[PDB]
Order: sequence, then structure tokens, then C-alpha cells
Amino acid sequence: AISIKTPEDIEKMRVAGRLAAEVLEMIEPYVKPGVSTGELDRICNDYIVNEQHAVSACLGYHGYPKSVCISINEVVCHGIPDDAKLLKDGDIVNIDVTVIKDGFHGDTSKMFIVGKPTIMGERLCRITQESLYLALRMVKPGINLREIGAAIQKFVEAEGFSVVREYCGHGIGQGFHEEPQVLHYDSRETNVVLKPGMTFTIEPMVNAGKKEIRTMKDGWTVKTKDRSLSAQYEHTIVVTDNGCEILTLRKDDTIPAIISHD
Ligand SMILES: N[C@@H](CCSC(F)(F)F)C(=O)O
Ligand SMILES: [Co+2]
Ligand SMILES: [Co+2]
Ligand code: NA
Repeated sequence: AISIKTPEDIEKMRVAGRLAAEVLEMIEPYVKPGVSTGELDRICNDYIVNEQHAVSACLGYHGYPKSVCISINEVVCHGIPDDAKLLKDGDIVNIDVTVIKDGFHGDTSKMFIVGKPTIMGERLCRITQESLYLALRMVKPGINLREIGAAIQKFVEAEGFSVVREYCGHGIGQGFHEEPQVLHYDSRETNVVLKPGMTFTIEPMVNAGKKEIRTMKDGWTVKTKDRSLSAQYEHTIVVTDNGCEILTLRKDDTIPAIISHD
């Protein structure tokens, strides 16, 4: 049951996508050594609710307790904001935001480097964003999703890193996680042909070390098994007649919002 968005639907996604992107743009100046993730979460929440007049899709979802997910270093995803977790020089941190506006969702994330970067950290973040961009450039009607997953994997592994298998991109719209599942690796199981009007996310999680992950006892936090650094970037897109449009593009993205093939 893959939903195809109408033009009106697409209009609302553009708004939701822009709101989400804006939370990430807004938070940047607050990301510095000595700030806690709990504080970042509060600032985000206040902005979403009080300024944007929107709502966080994460709060209460399956019982999730906070408004955004903040994942530091070896935390792969779903890191839970906490007043006790302070950022230090060299940390790499993912902030994943999902906002709801007029019933439509906007889902996006980026990595931030705290204070003075480490060589590994900078490199990992770069490669991960590039793997996302590569995928975006391939999106167009008629192509099989499998090709995209395969390309990401090949790229990442060629750079000496690994791709997380367990978590993947997903359709999105009135629902947070809709069909289809967007795998970030090559799999004979994948068989989905793209068509215009489809909206989904691409959000590869890449590990500096081995691919294996582990879910923590808190039941949310996921970390790499070998404790290596992990990075992720995410954008929400719409498949167009000749390519794609990135709904959550920010001022710092270096890819064009509309990608055209011909
Ligand atoms: N924004 C995340 C999901 C966060 S829901 C939570 F339960 F894990 F917070 C995504 O891209 O799927
Ligand atoms: Co997300
Ligand atoms: Co997502
Ligand atoms: Na991380």
C-alpha cells in the first residue's frame, strides 16, 4: 500500500519539510561544548510548538519520551535527550527531527561537529552526507529502489566504512512510517519501481567500524557493537516527473533542491 500524493498533498509536505529543516538551521548556534542534549531537546520543542505552531511527531510515538532524537558518537540512532549528557570537544552528534503540520510529516537529520573536530569524525560525517547525495542524484521515475541501496553500499564500503542494515528509510506523508522500506544496501529482496508522487526518506547510517549494532536496555538507544563512531543524514523527498525534489533542504546543503534528468 504505497500512497501516491496529490498535488495538494505535496504542497503540505513542502511546508512540513521546510519547518523540519528550519529546526536544524535554528539549533546550530546552540551546539557547543558543555551544552546538554536535554537542553537541545527543550529548545527544539519550544520552537516547534511556540513559534512554528507545529507538533513533534516523536513525542509519545510508541511511547518515545522526548521531542527529537539526539545521537552522540557511537550511538547509532534514537538517542534520548538527557539533562545529564553534556557535549565535549570532538563529539559528532546527529539531531533527527520530525514535525507534523496540517497533518503531514517532515523528517530530516544532520550531523553537527562539536568544538574542534577529530579527523575520523569529520571524515565519517562527510562520507555519510556524500552517500546521501549520491542516492538523491539517482532518484527518478522507473528506477528500482534496489539500485539506490546498492549504490550507497558500494560507495560507503569503498571508503572503508560499513552500512547499518537494520534501519532504513521509509515512505512518509499523513503517516510517519509508510511503505516502502528504503534499504541502504544491496538486497535481492528489494523490488520497487519508483513513480512520481511517491514521497519517502533516504537516511543512511554509517559506521566507522563494523556494521553490527546493539539495542540498549533503555529500549531505545542503539549503539555500534564495536563502539566505533556512527553517522547519519536524512532528507524527505518527492519523486517528480523527471527526478526528485528535496523537501527538507537547508541553507547548508550543497545539492540543488530540484534534481532534473534529461
Ligand atoms: N525521525 C526518525 C524516527 C524517530 S521515532 C523515535 F521513536 F525513534 F523517536 C526516523 O527518521 O524514522
Ligand atoms: Co528522522
Ligand atoms: Co526517517
Ligand atoms: Na552518532
